[PDB]
Amino acid sequence: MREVISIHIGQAGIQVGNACWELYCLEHGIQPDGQMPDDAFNTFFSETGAGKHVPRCIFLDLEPTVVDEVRTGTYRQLFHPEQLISGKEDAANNFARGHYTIGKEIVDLALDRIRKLADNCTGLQGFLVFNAVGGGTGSGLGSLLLERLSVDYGKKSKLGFTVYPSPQVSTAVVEPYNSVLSTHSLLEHTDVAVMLDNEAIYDICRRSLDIERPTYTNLNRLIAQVISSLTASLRFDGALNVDITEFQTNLVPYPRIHFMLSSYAPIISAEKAYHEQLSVAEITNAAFEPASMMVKCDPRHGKYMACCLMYRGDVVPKDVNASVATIKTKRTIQFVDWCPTGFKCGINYQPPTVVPGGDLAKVQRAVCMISNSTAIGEIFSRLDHKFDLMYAKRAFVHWYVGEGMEEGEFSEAREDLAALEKDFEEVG
Amino acid sequence: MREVISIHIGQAGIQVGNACWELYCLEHGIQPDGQMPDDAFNTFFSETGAGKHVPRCIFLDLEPTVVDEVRTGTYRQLFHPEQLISGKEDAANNFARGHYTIGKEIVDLALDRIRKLADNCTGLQGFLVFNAVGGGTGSGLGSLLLERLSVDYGKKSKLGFTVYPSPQVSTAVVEPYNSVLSTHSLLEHTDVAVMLDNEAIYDICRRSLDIERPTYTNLNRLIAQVISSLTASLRFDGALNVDITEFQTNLVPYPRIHFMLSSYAPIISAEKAYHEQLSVAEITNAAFEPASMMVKCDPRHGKYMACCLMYRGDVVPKDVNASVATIKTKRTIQFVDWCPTGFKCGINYQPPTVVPGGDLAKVQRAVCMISNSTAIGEIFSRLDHKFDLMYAKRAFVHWYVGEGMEEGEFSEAREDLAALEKDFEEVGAES
Amino acid sequence: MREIVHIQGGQCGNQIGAKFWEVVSDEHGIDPTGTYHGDSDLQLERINVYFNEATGGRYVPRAILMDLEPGTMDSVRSGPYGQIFRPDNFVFGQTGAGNNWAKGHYTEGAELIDSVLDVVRKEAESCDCLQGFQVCHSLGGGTGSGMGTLLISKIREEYPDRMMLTFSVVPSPKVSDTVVEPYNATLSVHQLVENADECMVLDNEALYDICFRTLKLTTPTFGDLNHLISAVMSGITCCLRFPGQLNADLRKLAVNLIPFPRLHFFMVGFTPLTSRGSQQYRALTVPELTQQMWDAKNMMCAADPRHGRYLTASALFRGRMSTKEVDEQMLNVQNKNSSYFVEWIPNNVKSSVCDIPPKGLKMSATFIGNSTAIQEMFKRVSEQFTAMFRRKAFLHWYTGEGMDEMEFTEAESNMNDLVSEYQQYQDA
Amino acid sequence: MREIVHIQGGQCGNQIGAKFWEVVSDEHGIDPTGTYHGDSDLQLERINVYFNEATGGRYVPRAILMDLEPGTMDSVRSGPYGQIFRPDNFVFGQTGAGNNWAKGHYTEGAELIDSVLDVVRKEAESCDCLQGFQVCHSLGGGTGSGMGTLLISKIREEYPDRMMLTFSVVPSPKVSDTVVEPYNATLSVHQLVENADECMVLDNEALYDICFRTLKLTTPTFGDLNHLISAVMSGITCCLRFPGQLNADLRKLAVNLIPFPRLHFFMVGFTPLTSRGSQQYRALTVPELTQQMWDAKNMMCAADPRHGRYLTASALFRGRMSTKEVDEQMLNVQNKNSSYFVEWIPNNVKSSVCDIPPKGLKMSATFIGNSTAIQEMFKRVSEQFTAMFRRKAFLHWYTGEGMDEMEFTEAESNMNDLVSEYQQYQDA
Amino acid sequence: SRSYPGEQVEHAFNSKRLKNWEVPAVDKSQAISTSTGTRFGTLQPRSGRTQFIVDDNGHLKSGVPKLEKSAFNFTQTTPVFMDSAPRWPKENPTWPKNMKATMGYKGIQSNYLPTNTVTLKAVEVPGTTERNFNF
Amino acid sequence: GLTSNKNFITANAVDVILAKPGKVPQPEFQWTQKPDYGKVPMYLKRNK
Ligand SMILES: Nc1nc2c(ncn2[C@@H]2O[C@H](COP(=O)(O)OP(=O)(O)OP(=O)(O)O)[C@@H](O)[C@H]2O)c(=O)[nH]1
Ligand SMILES: Nc1nc2c(ncn2[C@@H]2O[C@H](COP(=O)(O)OP(=O)(O)OP(=O)(O)O)[C@@H](O)[C@H]2O)c(=O)[nH]1
Ligand SMILES: Nc1nc2c(ncn2[C@@H]2O[C@H](COP(=O)(O)OP(=O)(O)O)[C@@H](O)[C@H]2O)c(=O)[nH]1
Ligand SMILES: Nc1nc2c(ncn2[C@@H]2O[C@H](COP(=O)(O)OP(=O)(O)O)[C@@H](O)[C@H]2O)c(=O)[nH]1
Ligand SMILES: [Mg+2]
Ligand SMILES: [Mg+2]
Repeated sequence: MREVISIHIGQAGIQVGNACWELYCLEHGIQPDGQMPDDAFNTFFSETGAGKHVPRCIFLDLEPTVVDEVRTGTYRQLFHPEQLISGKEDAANNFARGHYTIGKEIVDLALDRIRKLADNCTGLQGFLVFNAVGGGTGSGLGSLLLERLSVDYGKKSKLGFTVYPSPQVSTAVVEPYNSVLSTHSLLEHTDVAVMLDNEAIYDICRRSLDIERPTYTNLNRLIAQVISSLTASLRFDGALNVDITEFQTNLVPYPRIHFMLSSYAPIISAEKAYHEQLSVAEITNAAFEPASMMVKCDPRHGKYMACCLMYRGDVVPKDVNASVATIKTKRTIQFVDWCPTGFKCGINYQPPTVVPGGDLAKVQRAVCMISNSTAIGEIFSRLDHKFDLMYAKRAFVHWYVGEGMEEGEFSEAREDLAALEKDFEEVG
Repeated sequence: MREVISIHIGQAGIQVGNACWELYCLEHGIQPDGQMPDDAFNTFFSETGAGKHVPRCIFLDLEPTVVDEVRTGTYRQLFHPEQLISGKEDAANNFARGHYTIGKEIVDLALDRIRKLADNCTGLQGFLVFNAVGGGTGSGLGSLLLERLSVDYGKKSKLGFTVYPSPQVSTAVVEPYNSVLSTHSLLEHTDVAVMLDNEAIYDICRRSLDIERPTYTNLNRLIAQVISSLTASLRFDGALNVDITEFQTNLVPYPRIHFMLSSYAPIISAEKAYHEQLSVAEITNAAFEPASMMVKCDPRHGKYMACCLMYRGDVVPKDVNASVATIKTKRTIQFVDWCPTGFKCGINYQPPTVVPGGDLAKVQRAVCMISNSTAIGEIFSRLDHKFDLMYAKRAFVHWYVGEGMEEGEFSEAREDLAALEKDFEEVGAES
Repeated sequence: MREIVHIQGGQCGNQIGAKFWEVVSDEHGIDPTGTYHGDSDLQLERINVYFNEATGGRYVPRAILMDLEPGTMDSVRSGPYGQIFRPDNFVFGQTGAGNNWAKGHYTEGAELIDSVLDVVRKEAESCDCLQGFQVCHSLGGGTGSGMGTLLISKIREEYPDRMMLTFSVVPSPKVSDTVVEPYNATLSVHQLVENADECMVLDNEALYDICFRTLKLTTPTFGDLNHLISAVMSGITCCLRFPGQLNADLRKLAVNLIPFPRLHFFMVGFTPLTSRGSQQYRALTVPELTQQMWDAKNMMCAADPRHGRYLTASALFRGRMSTKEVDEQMLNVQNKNSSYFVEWIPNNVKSSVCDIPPKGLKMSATFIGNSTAIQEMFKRVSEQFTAMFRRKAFLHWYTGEGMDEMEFTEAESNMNDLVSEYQQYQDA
Repeated sequence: MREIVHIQGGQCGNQIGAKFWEVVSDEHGIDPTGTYHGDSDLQLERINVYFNEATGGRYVPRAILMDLEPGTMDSVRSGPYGQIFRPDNFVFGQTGAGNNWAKGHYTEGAELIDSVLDVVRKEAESCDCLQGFQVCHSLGGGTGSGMGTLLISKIREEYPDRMMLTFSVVPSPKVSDTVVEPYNATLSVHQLVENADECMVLDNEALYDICFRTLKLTTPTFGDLNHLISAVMSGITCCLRFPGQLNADLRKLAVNLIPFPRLHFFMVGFTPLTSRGSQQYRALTVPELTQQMWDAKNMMCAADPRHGRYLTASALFRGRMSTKEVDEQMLNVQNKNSSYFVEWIPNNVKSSVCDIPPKGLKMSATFIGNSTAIQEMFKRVSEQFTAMFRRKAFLHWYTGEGMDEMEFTEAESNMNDLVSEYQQYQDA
Repeated sequence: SRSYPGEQVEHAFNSKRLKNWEVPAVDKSQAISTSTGTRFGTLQPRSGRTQFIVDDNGHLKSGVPKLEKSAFNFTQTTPVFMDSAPRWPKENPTWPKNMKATMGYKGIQSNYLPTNTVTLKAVEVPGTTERNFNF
Repeated sequence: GLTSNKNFITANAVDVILAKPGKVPQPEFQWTQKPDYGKVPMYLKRNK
């Protein structure tokens, strides 16, 4: 009844889709063979007339080399085969091919799947978009897919958990280009867009979890922990139940500013749990810790326009109000004047779940923080520098203008960042 | 009392009649040897003095090479051999041969057999005509048969399921001529026509059944399913019974516009069935989906004028009503203004039957949607443009003029088709 | 029903008929004693298209062997399958034709035709519904060409409604077996334009390449080329003899191919043909067949399709195959090579199929194409004719038979008109 | 999906093509008989990138062997893995090429071309979705340089969308197999600039050093060098053939590499390479690989990158490894040795990885880098060319084939504008 | 087609409660002249003499003000609301594009049988026709 | 020598600036908008 639709685009979108959908199948006792040995699974599934629970997700991509693994992996009986969409060839780290050449003959094929995937929902909250900004399929198909959604749904809430090009660590040379073009395309079409970088989560894996051989399957396991902690109120009881509609309202001051930060606490090894107590005050303190941010942005250079908190486990409301009061007494944290408020809160009586073979520790308190800081103008600016740096010689452009783009879409997409940059200062 | 007569002309006619009758015998428990181990078979069969159920069909053709396969097959004890009608020589993909030269020798025996077949009938509902437009026999001989049937009965109702010449996939080169000729000939005589295309059904078999190499028999299985769904209400109980006259009246708005599309849902594989739920709302959405149309027409290039739906199995009228209301509220479905109404719905308690060694999956709900849209203007334009491109040079015309025709028949047919497409334009235009 | 009577005129005619009736006989499992010894009943259902039941269960062909110089008929009476023919269907003349079109058409022909026609009628009324005639020729000689055409122009009046086929072996400048070929060619062609419904033109050139390149044969003897010609003649009448999910009798193959009453010159090719070395690298699929049959190397005539534009084409597949795979291959061709097909014919290929492959294979195909490159066969001949007739060499061998000279201009003009018919419809 | 097709032009191309297919065939575990006798299902998953099914489960390569002097096509037919090619895909000529670019590109090329294009299309249609072509040249001789580029300048007009590589072996500055070698180079370079998307340059000299310094080999045979070239050609398509936590198709590797359509001259290096002595002292870690590949010794072309400035680079790793370690390593390189990298490209590396190493190893790597030191090569050949061309030495050989003198100046100046593009873009 | 207000049962007939979140088509209800102009208002009465504007076969008989090219929904004006899904006889990344066919030419033309391979020549003599086909 | 002495930087910039955007897939042509959709064609007159 409290239903959502989860979309995964590109390789990253699918590489996290394996993580999250391994979590939920575990969080509701769902065997990988569909069935299990109500109103709980109905948020992410569809109990057919006899036994089996089909997930209400859609894995969209162009390279066959990832979706076939899912078709041969253990989670192959799960997905309706028509949901897993895969093409012949990919966009090849090029925004045009994902936006003008290849994307245009598969969107409607995805829409027919999304169409029939929205009707079986009796109460819809909103779409969840997992994106990979910096590639061709994620940045190209994604932006093209959202506009087709905005004309088809318009008012519905579309969230974006868009992984973002890291400052130093980078596995691409053209990723400044297809990132800029992505934002100006999603800026007017996503309702709210969370950000997160692969490097910022690498250090989390270094300091806290103390894993020195980290891989992507060590990061995607950290993202599923966020959303499981974000959509607990949709499927689990607990005081201060909070849905998605009430999430964008008290968090997005202007129609432009919807780029936000994320955090999580605690994040500890299996053994230091036997060295700690994890009081609720300690958690929310470490939640505001810049070192616990999932983006390589520094909040201590800017001010907070809003905050959102999702607690979980053994938490009672007096201490949330007691400890938040303390953080508002601290001075390292600032708030822009025109929001004396700023703390939407949430509780859940279902502690986070642990995965066999995972790296987290069994705990009973946790916090997933989401904030809209004005310091997010710094990570924004570098993309405007490297774009402007390469665009002066117009290197690599003969590829974009070779696949159905012209010079307009470059300056067009470049000014909006300038317009958005001043917007991040007009609020000060 | 609820009895119909079936006519399978040309090759594809009997090719699909074989599937329809393997369906009906299995559905009613009739062994291939005529008899089984009332009012349920009487729609399609006739009981002799003891046990034998002979079908009330006719298989008409000009090539012995297929009627003899039928005569030698396992389905040889069924038919009165006088029903299986064959000729010494074929029409050779030539409308003139099928109409003027060859078919006029066996129309006499076809008509007297139809007379003897309709005599035993008490209450006759109508004539089903399974035809394949594009081949000389099919086209010309069906035109001749329909003219004779209209002058004989007139008051009876003729449905014609016409496998239509396809846009690109085509096993012929002259068929743009005989398609126009057959249309101009039968238009005044058929009471309703259901169009369906090999390309569209190929695409359906590809995308739904996961079969990649259908040898003209999967298409026939699908057509058999469609007719079984369409004629259920004649021989099976259920709320909202619907018969042939009710079917044609609220569906044919003008004397000219009587060609209509078709669809079916669900149509899936034995594993997607077992891994899906197929509620009635999903079924109706899939039926009204364009990618389920059995013809190569896109309904989003036009506006509906009426629709007919036949639900089968575990279906409830409130759910039917709610799904139709949802379809109406939807924005991608258009309707020509002068029909605020537009849906004739019927229900049957009998779920669709499955065949041994088949390819569909056992389901409990199914829908056969039949709509009359103003988008078949596009297929008429295609056919007319192809006829034009060819007849601009008088290509192949010597065959038609030698086999007993003249030139004026091409101009009459082309002007009739131009008028028909102008009709399909105007009657849809709104004030 | 649809009986067929078969003529074999000339040495070549009497020689390829020996293979044809050996190929078909094996296909219907009849010993050289005429007794049936097959396995299935599909050999008995339509046997009456070629044979006549006799006493004791003998099946005797509906053949007619006409030739001067009986020195060839003791060869067919010597071969393994030489005992099956009715000895009264053996019209031979004690004298010869000396490689002269005139005497094979005026002096000696006119002395056998009175008898030959009593043979052809004895087995034209033995049929309930006669389908048509078919002949085999060699346009170079005098017996095959002369008596060949003289026999034809007699059939065209006694049976104008029925259909006449012609497997003419056109001469070629590369294999100059004799000298007076061009005279014997045109004088025969002038008889084929008016008195023939279809005319497949085959050449010893392309009959040699397939043996040297495709079949990689070491010593291609005429006993091996006849194994190639006899293949297509059996590949034609499959739908007449055997069932098929899409049959195609002899007449509908004409109307679907010849738009204007003159262009009855076709071009053939059989598939599949492999070496004994490549049976190891080959797959038995339809796409393999549909590539070899369209390959311009297989065309049994030495006219290159890459210079003309296909008016129409055909394909007679055999074997229990899938019809969708053949309906789209013949479709994918025209879409790609759009220039090599005329535009005032939208879909210019006809496709047949039979469920009964040859006696040894599981899948086989046969091709017929009506291209505008067939003029090249007529350009070369009309050149050598006008080179010598301009000087009137060797002519006293034709006039001495009563012939006039005006028959040498009509026979050439009627060609040069036919050569231009094939160029109007070639828009380059 | 992602089908390739592989060309082998010339003696070298027909001799290193032997080794390439002896590496892949082992990688997918197919016996010299052709039949597959591997272990896992990972072989049969993406076999269709390089092979075609045949009866009885046998895979033949989609290679094309073109070369004059059939005296080499007996060697490949007699090599261990020679019985796997199709006998059709052997286009030879009984005439020699004479180490003359003219006749290889003007006379003897011109008649073999169509006989090769008839072949390439017979396996350009066999593909489901063609990825692109790839060639193995040798810019010294006449077969690889004359028929090589002439084949390219034909492939480019029938398949311009697709993507063609070039593993061109270039002439050597100190080693001179032949005397005319400078001419056959420049006149061939002038073809690669306009009809090649990517072109790696290999020289036998760096192949000799790596064979003497790293491998410490006593007798480097030609069959040993090609074990290096065939090692990197197989190292490109590891993402095409096997899963990987960061896969990279071939197309996305080019766009991230060439900023402008002309600077497609790359530089390769394979790792790890070690004697049978140092296999005792070496550790199989990622910092070992990235140290050896960035060295100025693995550069299989004899140009020193410390004289130029890397525009971009790449790395294709294989073996279950940590995806962070491979990112922080490549991150350090740009920061420590920050002078050899350009300024207007912020992040100028790309990093892929595949879960499947080579058959006999556990971890490997592969390097591609588009430097500006590559202009030292084109300087060397442009000194020897303008030396002997100034006096028309050995010129009567080229002009006898219909060539002229402008065909030299064009090809020379087209190397001068090219050698400055690499210079003006190299701002120290 | 229009949607006339079913007054007491007008609730539970919005698109939402019918599980349709796709920006409902409201013109089918707004073309009507209801009192409040919305789904819940009652409509208006008429005199009801009901003239004709059309002869027997459609084809608006007089100069009735009509919109041309309706009932067609042309491509140049089809908002992204309306859109088609391509079907099989058409290339697309989802279904496989099976193999195609081309014609491969005869070979290198000669005076003997055409061959694919080029051979040496004993008598070069520029511009002369001498071969040894027999080997 | 014939050195060009042109600024390849500016040349490539101008080429990228003034270039055709590329190839986009055209929409499937509609037959409802065929010019003769309503009326009888011309050549039929001369055929009569
Ligand atoms: N958190 C996380 N990020 C990933 C993962 N895999 C790749 N990324 C990052 O996603 C970005 C590119 O990923 P892709 O999905 O391949 O890009 P794309 O949209 O598919 O574009 P194409 O590769 O051209 O098809 C890079 O920045 C990666 O670092 C993963 O497994 N987890
Ligand atoms: N759905 C379906 N279509 C078929 C089948 N067989 C043939 N068709 C189509 O019917 C058309 C030809 O009709 P035919 O009946 O074979 O020709 P005809 O009417 O008998 O005329 P003649 O061949 O001259 O005797 C072709 O377009 C076929 O694609 C079948 O078994 N199923
Ligand atoms: N394919 C084929 N052609 C033949 C054969 N025998 C002769 N030909 C050709 O027949 C031509 C001469 O005609 P021929 O039949 O020998 O003398 P005719 O009796 O006057 O017609 C020559 O071009 C021969 O090459 C044969 O057995 N097979
Ligand atoms: N790596 C490698 N290089 C070779 C080999 N054989 C020849 N080369 C080089 O190829 C160059 C000449 O080209 P070649 O292929 O031999 O003659 P071509 O057919 O006319 O091109 C010479 O510089 C040889 O050194 C080989 O087997 N391996
Ligand atoms: Mg990607
Ligand atoms: Mg027929």
